[PDB]
Amino acid sequence: PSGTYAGLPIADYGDAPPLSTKTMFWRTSPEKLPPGAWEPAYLGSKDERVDGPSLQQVMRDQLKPYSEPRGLLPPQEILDAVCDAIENRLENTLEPQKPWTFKKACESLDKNTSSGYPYHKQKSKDWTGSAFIGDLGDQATHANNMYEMGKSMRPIYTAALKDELVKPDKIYGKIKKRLLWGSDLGTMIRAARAFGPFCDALKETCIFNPIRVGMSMNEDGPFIFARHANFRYHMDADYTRWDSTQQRAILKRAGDIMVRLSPEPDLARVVMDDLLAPSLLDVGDYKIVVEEGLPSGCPCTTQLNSLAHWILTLCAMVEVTRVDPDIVMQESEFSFYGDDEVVSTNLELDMVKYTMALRRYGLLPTRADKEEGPLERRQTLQGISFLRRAIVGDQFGWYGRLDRASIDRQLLWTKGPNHQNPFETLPGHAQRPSQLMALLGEAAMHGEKYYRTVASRVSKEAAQSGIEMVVPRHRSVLRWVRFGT
Amino acid sequence: RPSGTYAGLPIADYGDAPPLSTKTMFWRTSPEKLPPGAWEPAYLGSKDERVDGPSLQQVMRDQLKPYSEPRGLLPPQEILDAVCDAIENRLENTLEPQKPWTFKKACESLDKNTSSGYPYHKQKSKDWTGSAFIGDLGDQATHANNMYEMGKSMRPIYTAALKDELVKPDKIYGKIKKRLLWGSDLGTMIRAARAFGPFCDALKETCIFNPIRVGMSMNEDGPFIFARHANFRYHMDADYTRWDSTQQRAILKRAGDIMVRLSPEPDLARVVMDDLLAPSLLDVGDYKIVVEEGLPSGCPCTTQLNSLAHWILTLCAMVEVTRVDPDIVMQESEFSFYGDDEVVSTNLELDMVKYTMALRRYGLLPTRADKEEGPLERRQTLQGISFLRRAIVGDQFGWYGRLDRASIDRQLLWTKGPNHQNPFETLPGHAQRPSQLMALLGEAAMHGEKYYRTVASRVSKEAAQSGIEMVVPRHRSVLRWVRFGT
Amino acid sequence: PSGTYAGLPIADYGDAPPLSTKTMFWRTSPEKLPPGAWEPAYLGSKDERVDGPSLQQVMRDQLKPYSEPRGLLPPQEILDAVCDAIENRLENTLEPQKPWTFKKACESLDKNTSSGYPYHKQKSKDWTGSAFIGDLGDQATHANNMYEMGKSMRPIYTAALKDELVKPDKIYGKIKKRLLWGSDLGTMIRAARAFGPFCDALKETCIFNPIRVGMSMNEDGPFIFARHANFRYHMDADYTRWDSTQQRAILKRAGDIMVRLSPEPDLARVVMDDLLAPSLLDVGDYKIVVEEGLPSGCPCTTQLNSLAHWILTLCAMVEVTRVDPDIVMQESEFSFYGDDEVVSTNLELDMVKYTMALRRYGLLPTRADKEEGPLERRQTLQGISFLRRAIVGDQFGWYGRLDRASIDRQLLWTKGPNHQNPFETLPGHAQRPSQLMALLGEAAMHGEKYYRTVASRVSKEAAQSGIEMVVPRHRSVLRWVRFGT
Repeated sequence: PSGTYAGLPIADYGDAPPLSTKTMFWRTSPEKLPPGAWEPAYLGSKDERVDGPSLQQVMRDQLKPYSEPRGLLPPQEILDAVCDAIENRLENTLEPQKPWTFKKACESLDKNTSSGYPYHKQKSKDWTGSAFIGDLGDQATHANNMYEMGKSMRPIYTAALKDELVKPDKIYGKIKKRLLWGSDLGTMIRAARAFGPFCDALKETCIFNPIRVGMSMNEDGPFIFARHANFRYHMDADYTRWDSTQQRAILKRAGDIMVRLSPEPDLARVVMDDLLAPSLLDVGDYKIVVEEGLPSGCPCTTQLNSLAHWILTLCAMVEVTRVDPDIVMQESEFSFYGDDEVVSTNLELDMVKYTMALRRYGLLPTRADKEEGPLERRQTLQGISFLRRAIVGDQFGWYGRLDRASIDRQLLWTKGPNHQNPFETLPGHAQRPSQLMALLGEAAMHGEKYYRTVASRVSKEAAQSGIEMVVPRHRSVLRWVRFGT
Repeated sequence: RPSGTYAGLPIADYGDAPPLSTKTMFWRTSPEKLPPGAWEPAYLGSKDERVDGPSLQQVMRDQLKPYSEPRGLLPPQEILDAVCDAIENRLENTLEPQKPWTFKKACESLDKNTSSGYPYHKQKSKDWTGSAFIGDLGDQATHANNMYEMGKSMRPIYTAALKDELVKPDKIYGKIKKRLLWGSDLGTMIRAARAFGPFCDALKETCIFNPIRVGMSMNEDGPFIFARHANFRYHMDADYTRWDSTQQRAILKRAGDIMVRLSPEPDLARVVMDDLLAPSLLDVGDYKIVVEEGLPSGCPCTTQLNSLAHWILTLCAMVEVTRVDPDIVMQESEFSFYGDDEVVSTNLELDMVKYTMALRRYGLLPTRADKEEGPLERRQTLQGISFLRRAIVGDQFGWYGRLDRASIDRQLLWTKGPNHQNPFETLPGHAQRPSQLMALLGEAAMHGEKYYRTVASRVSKEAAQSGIEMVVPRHRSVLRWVRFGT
Repeated sequence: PSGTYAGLPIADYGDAPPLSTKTMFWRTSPEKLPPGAWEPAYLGSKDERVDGPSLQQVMRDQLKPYSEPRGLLPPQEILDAVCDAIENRLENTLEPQKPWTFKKACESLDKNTSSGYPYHKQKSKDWTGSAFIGDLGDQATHANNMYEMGKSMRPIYTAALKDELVKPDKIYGKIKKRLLWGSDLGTMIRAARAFGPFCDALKETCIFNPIRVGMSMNEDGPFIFARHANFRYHMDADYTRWDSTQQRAILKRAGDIMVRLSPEPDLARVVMDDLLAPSLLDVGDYKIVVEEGLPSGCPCTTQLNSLAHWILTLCAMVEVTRVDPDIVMQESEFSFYGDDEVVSTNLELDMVKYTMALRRYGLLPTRADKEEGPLERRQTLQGISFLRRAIVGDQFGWYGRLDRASIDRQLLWTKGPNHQNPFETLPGHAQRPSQLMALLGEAAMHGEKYYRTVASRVSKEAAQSGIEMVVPRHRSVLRWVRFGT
């Protein structure tokens, strides 16, 4: 077969199961949902709420970017300098690790999610609680032999559509649903082993270096935010379709680093060379080839993507200021989490030329709160968000706070088993407490008035659920929330 | 679909059940002759080299007669209402509110050596990792769990069996009788165990102060329990024939009503409880039949729910006859239930003629113990009544339960081992009977020196040819160990 | 079907999957292997070191001697004399065991190794760190019942060819490759239950009783060899094709002893009687019938085999010396591990008559470690070997030292995943901390000079390497190996 499907080559028939039609989200009251209330994404024909296109269609629209012409590399000379700085920096900061055994590679894998090609099994189905058996034991078995023999395996990605809460517009307007990349089990265990050591280190380092993954918001926010705060100029950028705009060239460079700084370089070189080679994506009707943009199924995926964000940010910064990348790194503080950034700096940076330099790499930043570039840069770290918490400073120090609407949305809905109609209500949801408490916390940070507003809504539910809830005093949470513990 | 009848009951579908077992677990302990009138394992079907008899399938038909017999009468509505509230209060006051059971804890609570039942009919340990169910029993449970959380309903499929146990020779050589077993679907097994395990646990904890003794130790809780009965003048053991099959779903619901209301998840437990009591589906080889009535004895909860009904049926009779409100009867009586097994102790001056009627009128079948005839007798001693198949005995040291010598003797003549076709076949040394062997001494020593010494005869020999050897204890020495423990 | 495979009757169709065309060995340097260097054994039609006969054919070659006319029985009057003596000695040494549970037996098994007939799954594929489930589970259950019930089962042995390093000739001359019998899990656990107590007894008296199975060369060596040194004359006796040349009649004699010292003898009788009954072997296309020779699959067999050995040897000595076997055995110290023997004795033994006896039994000693015989004996314990170690006569006592040439190899080759070409290099190995150490300590005992040339090789084998380890001093490590712990 061959084969132009959604702008991209065809290679084979798809072994993809048909796109999930049911959602995990459940309204907690039966009340008339407030106007403009976020909602579970489009569900398909079956979705009673609206009459939108096929899920198969929605997926096509999502593939569009991955065939849009790639932008230009950063000037080769500068790129070399940044890769090497980022490397050199890590070399000095990252602690050499023990290699990961098949056991720990398999131990690490989320057993609640799908094995993907070809068994498309929920991983738990084949897990002893130590190693993998049966169908998946054997895929893993072989994926391990192959990794140890430094031999190559084409990975097969299975596409999906993220079930999440979205603005009503995404539903009753132009229907949009966000694309996923379900890795296969073989590939997962291979990259697990390959770059699980390196990733680990990076998480232990997540306060000292700019890749933030593994960072505790409450526990690390104050310090990380105080750090950015030492710097004169702050900025946000709001990349849209970051993932599908990545150049594989750059990804190779991030991979170059990851390999170098992983304990089995010889064997990593393969998995990474594998992970980056024109990628096969099963959309159901066909598997297709995607040569560009980020291939996002793998354990290490988000770190490698962060690593590119770093590279890309520096590349422009250095071009613009024209200062040696390591210098900029000592006149700057960075936070990265995939597409998620906060760039702080003492260097006088030209916001026009910076915007121009990235849009030239093919990126699509925007003005974080007014949707327009050049990217403004304020004298105040307050008003940028990171991890959808907003940066805030009082007389005690800095902290990331979740905003009103998000905490509103978290009360209105709750996880549950899969179902087709999201306004349905399950019985007395028992995993409420441990979360419901945190909600209590995060609202304290908005003070008294609002906290009362939540204090009640909390009482309302939790009573008619498990046992009773202690509703602590506003000032008593603030201390548990800000300080501790 | 079908319908149709088998064993006088509508046919709902074809049977997936495997064929009924033709073997037993009881290997004669020794190669000698069996003493005359000796108990022997129940009939093995076609292939029993002991007697010519019908197909096991036939024995099943016999066993299935009662579930199509007309039900007895509901106890006067008012008293029913009255007794259920009184029983609900007792439990409301006596049960430490337990918290909801998770998937994991329910899965953990299952006896993994019994069958999984329909569909796969597999020994449960087979898809068991040590904590979860994988593969086949994985799918069925994980599906069964989802249906629960969501409050959707399932149709339980039960699988029939015939109890393999020692029976009085007469049930083999005269008219053949082997007892009906129900076996729940792992689907229901897990579902009904979330809904009702917290309750069964609660009840379990509360069993020295509550008449439902499911979970008791005869050694530890026996003395207390029995000494508790003796505070009451009159005693009756008033024992039932065909208990399970006489049950009225109507009452069984009231039983269920209570457990649901008393569960950490009423909303969820209700959907599961309705499912159990719904006209039941029993896989009997060739067909699955609709059983509208009696008790659906598959699931975990079952035996608690069963006793709960027995509570409700005894109370109704007492209130119907004495005409004292159910809280006063219960403050004037000590009850002991376990499914069908029962002691009833009360100071109230109950009319035994009038009582039996009410019971029979509810369609129950009480007989004068294994002494034959009445009206049921009442006595002013507790001595002689028995419970969980031990004799209730009282001495200078308090009350206790004493498995009787006839009963001890058989245990000497039979030992459990793998399934096989000939009951008179003997094993080797069988190197795992020290646990069992010890108990026998204990049991014996409570019958005075004469006896224990002649049980010291046998427990000696059968210790020679065995895995290890220890010396036989002194009487007074072991009796103490037996009476006050440990 | 019917009815002749390499000289032996057909009984049924085989179910054995095909033979491994692959090796587990991998080269450590790409450097061209020295002249006359051992290599993994031949791997058939896809093997590239030569074009030779089918593995099928090679195995037929291995099966030839099972059909050979058996040798003769020792004189009845000498046979019982010994056997009754051996048992009485065990009886005077062995601490009585308590019966092995299913639970215990299921634990014993080498979990990393094929299930045999009929699933042919590696055991690990079905275990829970706990018990066998699924397939093997059921198999394990059934057999256990047939045990307790004292009913019988027909073992179904699977045939294979040992992947090992061999003298290069055995690839480029007359291709040979050693036969293995895979037992079936049923017989496995069944024999484990029946005969595990006995083997355990043997384990814990392997210094006082000639059957050294389970011994530690390092911990137990210095005192086993010390007992040997207490005697005037010592002898290699080196046997060709032990297992093939065996006589079931004697295997039954050792069977009888074993069964006599088992906690549950009646249960054990059966298992033995099966083990010893004409063995059914699964050779791929067909199952055939092996009436003679030692059937080697299950647990037990190695102790069974040594026990036979014990008998055969003790026979020759009584045969020749004319002396009551109690006196022989009290003017002598034996060491048997399978076919590996060492016989120390004070009795003047007529070497001509003695050898003759063994051959008459249908045995096949070669010359100690030279060519042609009459077998020969020395006045010194040095020069003899056992468990592939040269016995050494040191001021600190006696020991086992792995020879120079054996070391060179363990440095030349590394075990890895199964592959097609033995000559490839295992891309930047990890697992050597334990194995590297041991060989560094092996070389310790060969003097200060030899240790140096080794140290260096160890180190460039620690070049592209998982752990950046020290070379400890010679003196230090030599202290470490000899003395322990």
